[PDB]
Amino acid sequence: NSNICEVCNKWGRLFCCDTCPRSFHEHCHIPSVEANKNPWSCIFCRIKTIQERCPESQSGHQESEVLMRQMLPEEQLKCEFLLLKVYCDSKSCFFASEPYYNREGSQGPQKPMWLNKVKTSLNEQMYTRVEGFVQDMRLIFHNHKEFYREDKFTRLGIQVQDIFEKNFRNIFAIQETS
Ligand SMILES: [Zn+2]
Ligand SMILES: [Zn+2]
Ligand SMILES: [Zn+2]
Repeated sequence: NSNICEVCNKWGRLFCCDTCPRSFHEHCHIPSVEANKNPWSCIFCRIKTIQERCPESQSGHQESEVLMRQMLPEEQLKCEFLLLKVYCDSKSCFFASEPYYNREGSQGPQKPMWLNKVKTSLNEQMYTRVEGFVQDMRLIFHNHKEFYREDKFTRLGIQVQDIFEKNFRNIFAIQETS
């Protein structure tokens, strides 16, 4: 196994996957590393199994159809994995915890949103369709763009949004386009 967490790239108290060489801090894995279960298989491995069981699941899809899917167990997992892929980028630090807004010339968003809030909402099964999860993820970055206006810090929102969107297209096998 690796000797650093796959998500935050730090050492510490790590749980090792039985079917691949990745390792995780307990609360870095999503869902949080399960208490018992020997063997244990990480989210990467679980996602690969879905693909392997249904190879056709990698054929192109329309985003509109994906968003209307109900949050059954496999879509729950996919959203968990997509959230984890965002936390994998160090720039997610800026969007992890609850923000506050006091900048001359700007007003805070009407509906603040942050990664840990999305993580809790997934854990508590609050989303009934993929659309709910995707809307809250895109809201994170849209709120940031609007608030930071012409400050160069706006770029951090563009950057992390691009990681989300690339991963969304990959995990949900969105049909490639020009
Ligand atoms: Zn970690
Ligand atoms: Zn694994
Ligand atoms: Zn099949």
